[PDB]
Amino acid sequence: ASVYAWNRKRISNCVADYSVLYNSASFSTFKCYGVSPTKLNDLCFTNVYADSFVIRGDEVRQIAPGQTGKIADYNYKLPDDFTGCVIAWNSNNLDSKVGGNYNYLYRLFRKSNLKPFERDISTEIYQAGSTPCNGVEGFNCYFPLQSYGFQPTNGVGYQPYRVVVLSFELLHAPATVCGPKKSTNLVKNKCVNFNFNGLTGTGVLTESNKKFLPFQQFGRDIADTTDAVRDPQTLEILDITPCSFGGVSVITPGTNTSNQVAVLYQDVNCTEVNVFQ
Amino acid sequence: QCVNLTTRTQLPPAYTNSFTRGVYYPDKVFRSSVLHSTQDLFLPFFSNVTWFHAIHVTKRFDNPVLPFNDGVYFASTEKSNIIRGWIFGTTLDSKTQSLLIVNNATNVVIKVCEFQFCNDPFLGVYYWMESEFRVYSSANNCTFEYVSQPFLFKNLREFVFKNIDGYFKIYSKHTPINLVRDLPQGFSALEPLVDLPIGINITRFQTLLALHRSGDSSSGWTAGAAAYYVGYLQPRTFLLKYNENGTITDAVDCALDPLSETKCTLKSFTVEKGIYQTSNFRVQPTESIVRFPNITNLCPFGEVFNATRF
Amino acid sequence: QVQLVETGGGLVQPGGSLRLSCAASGFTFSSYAMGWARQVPGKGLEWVSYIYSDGSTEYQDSVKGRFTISRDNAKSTVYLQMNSLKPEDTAVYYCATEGSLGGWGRDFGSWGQGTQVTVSS
Amino acid sequence: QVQLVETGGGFVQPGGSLRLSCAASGVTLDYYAIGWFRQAPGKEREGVSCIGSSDGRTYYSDSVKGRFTISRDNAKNTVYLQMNSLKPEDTAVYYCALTVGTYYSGNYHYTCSDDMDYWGKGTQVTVSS
Ligand SMILES: *[C@@H]1O[C@H](CO)[C@@H](O[C@@H]2O[C@H](CO)[C@@H](O)[C@H](O)[C@H]2NC(C)=O)[C@H](O)[C@H]1NC(C)=O
Ligand SMILES: *[C@@H]1O[C@H](CO)[C@@H](O)[C@H](O)[C@H]1NC(C)=O
Ligand SMILES: *[C@@H]1O[C@H](CO)[C@@H](O)[C@H](O)[C@H]1NC(C)=O
Ligand SMILES: *[C@@H]1O[C@H](CO)[C@@H](O)[C@H](O)[C@H]1NC(C)=O
Ligand SMILES: *[C@@H]1O[C@H](CO)[C@@H](O)[C@H](O)[C@H]1NC(C)=O
Ligand SMILES: *[C@@H]1O[C@H](CO)[C@@H](O)[C@H](O)[C@H]1NC(C)=O
Ligand SMILES: *[C@@H]1O[C@H](CO)[C@@H](O)[C@H](O)[C@H]1NC(C)=O
Ligand SMILES: *[C@@H]1O[C@H](CO)[C@@H](O)[C@H](O)[C@H]1NC(C)=O
Ligand SMILES: *[C@@H]1O[C@H](CO)[C@@H](O)[C@H](O)[C@H]1NC(C)=O
Ligand SMILES: *[C@@H]1O[C@H](CO)[C@@H](O)[C@H](O)[C@H]1NC(C)=O
Repeated sequence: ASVYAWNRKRISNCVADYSVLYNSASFSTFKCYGVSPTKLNDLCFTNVYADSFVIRGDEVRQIAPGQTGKIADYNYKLPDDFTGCVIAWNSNNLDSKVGGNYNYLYRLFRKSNLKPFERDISTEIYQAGSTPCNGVEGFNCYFPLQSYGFQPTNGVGYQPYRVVVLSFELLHAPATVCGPKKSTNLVKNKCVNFNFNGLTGTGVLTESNKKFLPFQQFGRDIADTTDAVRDPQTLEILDITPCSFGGVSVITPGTNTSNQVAVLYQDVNCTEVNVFQ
Repeated sequence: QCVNLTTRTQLPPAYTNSFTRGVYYPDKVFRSSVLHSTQDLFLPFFSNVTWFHAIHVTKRFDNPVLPFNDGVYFASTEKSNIIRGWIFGTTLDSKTQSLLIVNNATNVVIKVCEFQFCNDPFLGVYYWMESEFRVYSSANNCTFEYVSQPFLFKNLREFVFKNIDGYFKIYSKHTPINLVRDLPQGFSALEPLVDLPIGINITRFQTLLALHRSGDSSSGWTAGAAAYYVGYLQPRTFLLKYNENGTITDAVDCALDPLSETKCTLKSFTVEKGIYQTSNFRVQPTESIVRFPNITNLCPFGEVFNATRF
Repeated sequence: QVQLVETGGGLVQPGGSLRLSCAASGFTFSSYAMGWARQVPGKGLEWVSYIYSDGSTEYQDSVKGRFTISRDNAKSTVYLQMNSLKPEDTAVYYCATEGSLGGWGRDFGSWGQGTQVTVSS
Repeated sequence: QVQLVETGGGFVQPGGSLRLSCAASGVTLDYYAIGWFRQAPGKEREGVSCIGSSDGRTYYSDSVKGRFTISRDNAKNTVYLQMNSLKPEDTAVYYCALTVGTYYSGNYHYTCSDDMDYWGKGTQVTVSS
């Protein structure tokens, strides 16, 4: 749509993959305010609002907090405390029409400026002229909307730019929209430090013959210690065992007798540390 | 559009007893051959719960708007699928987010938004294909929506609805029943079913059922025999016995009997002969008293305020 | 007000190397970040490289490992170097400047004249 | 890539009639608005009359007084404006400009502001007694 009436999209019940969204050739501008443009995936947010439209290439500058101008004052105003990414890419290839595109309109004049995140559906004929304009179009009574008029021949920064402004809003609920949260391959029989779906620990993982119920993920034994975890991907149950810890004890016949010693590693089947079990 | 349904005789509310029922799995943790004590919102054992009938015999078409204080246990003994759905919210008058769960013919729809709910929202099946659906008149700004796979007394359904920490939780269980009425005794734990990140306030809920039609629309209908029971949950501590399979087999209420509380303290179902210090007794104060001395010698405020020579 | 000049465009030999300079004026060059982008005729604009005010540089994956961008604080001039330029890189390169100061990410608020490069042999 | 030529300016005693021409060549806009803006020393530039490319409709200001008439000719791609009963207070420099037209509600609406998309150097007219 044109900027004078910008659609206000809401995305929910899914996961936003902003990594591949960033490293996209077309998107010339990916400016994020208040957040790290790359690291936003680890960040989790509740509702995302998309403010999409088409503007002129020289007006993409005006989408920022605390900026004055035409687009900011009359069409679309970001708040001073705006947090989110403004994404802008040239669409001269599809939106410009030979001979000029008159289907993209913007508000040129208005009685008052705009408060942040506001849309002006009404487009009744403007009246600035101190004489009562009485619903007439003419001098001092010009139509508020003016057309961009894109041509593929126009300047390098006059071409249309499709801009979508994502604002991230948190409600009185925990964040529900997150990023990819990538995983790693699974290793058994060697003790590793692990993060299974938010459960963090360190141990050797093995196949477990115990059978869980479909809904339940992990298991505690007595004294509230995790002993089995369900793999989120393959849905198989893995037993957890802390890898060998123990005490070393030094067996000495006395420095008066000799300096030769034996070492006892306690409770360690030490095909892992003459050797005697 | 929905029309008020007349021809309904008022009868006193009926209550039955929940015989060790309404216990669910409180977490996603497997436990094997252990007795685990958990403190959460449960339905008290041997509690009396409201009973609503649906019988042609009046016609007993009772669908009150029941309070939703902290959680609701909803049982349904049916043989022909009379009741299907639920409507939740705070105002239910298009002024706040309202939850809607419907299972009319093929799927289950879970939608949260404002609806113009009326006094008698129902469903109708002609005589068998579903024909009528009169629940809401509008649906404007909807956040969550879901659908399941299509498909098409002797059945006992048990549900637990909860709403905590911004999440809406549904637990459920299905069980064969061969017995007339009154929620037959037994034990069956409820496995979790869904946890929706809605994050709204639900303080008042309704129920939805499908009526049977074979005279006028507001006069000719068949309720169809069904029974649905509603109870509430409050915070108590329970002692749950986990099988080696990982399932809940028995539970102790920890607050109904002296013996139950003794078991819950000892962390065992079997208690041997003896005397056990089970808890403490305090007689709480029932009044607050202040006895400050006599009040006198007020300030000559009149001199300061009047200040005749201001 | 803000003027951008780019020099270094022209014909490219198989495997040749080119240097582009963008001498900005009318504003503070050190604080603002520079950027380069390319536009193949008949297709939309596609950014090729970016540089930050802290010395950080970003390169598009299709031309990753072949594009070089830096700063000349003595002269406040940004340089774009194409090494082992592929014949399929026939596009018009533009020098861009940040539209503001606050915020993190690429900011292409202004555009220059642009240098056209095509393959001849 | 548009060039404009404005002719018809000069100094003459009050009572004479003048014609202003603003030739336009190399214009790529299918629909555009062309208007005349007067500017005088000690005075601020302001528009007086405008014309439309879509249907030839005209807009008149207080300076027109029902006297100024604009008739764009596609024969020469030049806009001609006639002036009758020039007043001494009207001594100013007339400028012609091109503005992109607006399409809304299936109709072509033309808006003129203080700033024109395109501009050209007009001519100064002096009416001295
Ligand atoms: C001076 O101030 C005193 C303040 O107490 C005035 O007292 C009023 O006394 C009458 C008698 O009962 C009360 O009903 C009024 O409420 C008092 N005034 C106020 C403001 O509450 C007294 O009238 C004032 N003037 C004089 C005559 O000294
Ligand atoms: C994706 O996860 C599902 C379980 O949700 C699993 O069955 C499937 O194997 C996973 N995909 C792949 C490619 O392994
Ligand atoms: C212990 O040390 C003393 C002093 O050197 C020595 O005389 C004695 O033989 C030693 N005894 C043994 C068993 O080594
Ligand atoms: C130590 O590990 C070996 C390797 O399998 C095993 O044969 C032996 O029984 C283990 N010793 C124990 C468990 O005491
Ligand atoms: C049903 O009765 C209530 C009583 O207050 C009324 O407000 C409502 O409009 C009625 N609805 C219909 C459909 O008659
Ligand atoms: C609970 O409901 C039953 C069923 O009607 C009733 O007899 C009893 O008085 C109620 N109250 C208690 C404390 O049991
Ligand atoms: C939905 O609710 C929001 C917040 O109260 C409101 O702004 C919006 O207008 C509502 N939707 C409709 C269609 O009225
Ligand atoms: C729920 O009630 C609390 C208490 O005032 C309020 O802060 C919150 O906004 C309410 N949430 C909804 C969704 O109405
Ligand atoms: C699970 O339960 C069934 C029936 O109660 C039983 O036969 C089976 O042995 C149990 N599982 C295990 C691992 O014992
Ligand atoms: C307060 O004064 C009253 C006089 O009316 C007297 O009867 C009473 O005993 C006094 N109380 C105390 C606590 O002094």
